[PDB]
Amino acid sequence: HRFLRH
Repeated sequence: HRFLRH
């Protein structure tokens, strides 16, 4: 996973 809230 690597879903950066941005």
